Amino acid sequence: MQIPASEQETLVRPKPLLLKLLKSVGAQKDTYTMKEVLFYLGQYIMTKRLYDEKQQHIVYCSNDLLGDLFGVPSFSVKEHRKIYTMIYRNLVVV
Ligand SMILES: CC(C)(C)NC(=O)[C@@H](c1c(C(=O)O)[nH]c2cc(Cl)ccc12)N(C=O)Cc1ccc(OCc2ccc(Cl)cc2)cc1
Repeated sequence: MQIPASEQETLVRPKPLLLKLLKSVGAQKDTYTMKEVLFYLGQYIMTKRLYDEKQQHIVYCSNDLLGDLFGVPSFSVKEHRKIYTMIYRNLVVV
């Protein structure tokens, strides 16, 4: 896998906007493992149908809160380094 699995176990504290986003799809806590944050971001992208229907590795967010948080108009789910950095922009480590 692109990023070692041990990275998903890191305990993190989402900043206010990201925390609001996570809770809007049913997250229940103030702190998460990175694996949990990824899961809930996945539910958000699904629920708002932001992925390209035919090219499902592309997520569009130029006009969505997700784009505000990530700082991009769209991204590929295949490029994990960028996902890591985009998420960490919105976190502090516990
Ligand atoms: C677009 C769709 C169909 C709604 N979901 C997925 O594609 C996807 C997924 C999930 C998921 O929990 O399945 N969560 C995602 C979050 C983002 Cl930001 C983008 C994709 C996912 N699940 C993929 O296999 C895709 C995925 C892609 C990258 C990924 O992790 C990168 C990463 C690894 C480790 C760290 Cl520490 C940080 C980031 C996790 C899941």
